Amino acid sequence: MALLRILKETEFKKIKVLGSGAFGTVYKGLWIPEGEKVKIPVAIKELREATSPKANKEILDEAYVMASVDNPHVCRLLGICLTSTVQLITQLMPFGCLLDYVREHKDNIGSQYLLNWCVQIAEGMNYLEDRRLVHRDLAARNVLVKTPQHVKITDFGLAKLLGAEEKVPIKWMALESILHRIYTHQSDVWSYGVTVWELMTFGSKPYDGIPASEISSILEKGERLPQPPICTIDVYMIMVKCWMIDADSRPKFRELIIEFSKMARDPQRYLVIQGPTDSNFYRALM
Amino acid sequence: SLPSYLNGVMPPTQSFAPDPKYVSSK
Repeated sequence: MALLRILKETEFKKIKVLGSGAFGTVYKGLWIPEGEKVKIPVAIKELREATSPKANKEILDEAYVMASVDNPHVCRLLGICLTSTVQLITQLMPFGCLLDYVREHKDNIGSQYLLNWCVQIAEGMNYLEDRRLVHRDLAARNVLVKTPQHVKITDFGLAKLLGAEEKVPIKWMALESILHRIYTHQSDVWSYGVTVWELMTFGSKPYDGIPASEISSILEKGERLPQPPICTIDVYMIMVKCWMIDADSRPKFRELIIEFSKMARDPQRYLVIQGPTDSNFYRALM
Repeated sequence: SLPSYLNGVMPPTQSFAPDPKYVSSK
């Protein structure tokens, strides 16, 4: 793990589209590092024209930071490539996002795999906080699976690399972020909060049915995501505290890490469930 | 200490008012 590697528009190969989003489309590809006769499997994301347009020197900077994230639970930017469009290169993640994944195994996932992912995700965010970096878009759909036992937060820096100039994940945003577009490690803890809920409810859509536009209000009124079925009061409670109105009263990642680590140490005492290696995303990468 | 949901149907939300921690004052 080192700094940012700049590629030439002929050092990688787009093999096949895996799926386009709103920030751009992604392909399965190979990396032919000029020099060595080695070819490593990556993932190429070709962003779309940005409204604001940050010159090739600034874009180039944010990319370094994204390239400097060194932690087992936070995808790092391997290589960038500027041409008439920008393309980001990163190590490909076999199983896809942790969201589709938990939905696709709602009866195969045990108390231990959840608690663990919780701890790992905390771990990662705690790192991003140590480096005075705010994610702004944590969410189960942004946690990729390397293996059912190792997950990592992704997309760090991609959002802000285009939409911090003046859509929005309202249901993952903390009150302040919604009302004033305020983002901090404490606002992330809010999101962490939802992310844990998505997991505990095997991929249920949060505030499902309620329009986004209505969220700020119900939120101010004292409304929160419900206690998931499999959650004892102990677990839910922590999910709730990440949704306090006063950011400063929300648990700190280092605290979270410690909590879930403890529970992970007696899973069946905090999560009650009745009682994998696959995902249709994996079927597309084979 | 689980949720006694009437047929697992887990409701859109859960309220915490009046506790002022989750209830903003306008």
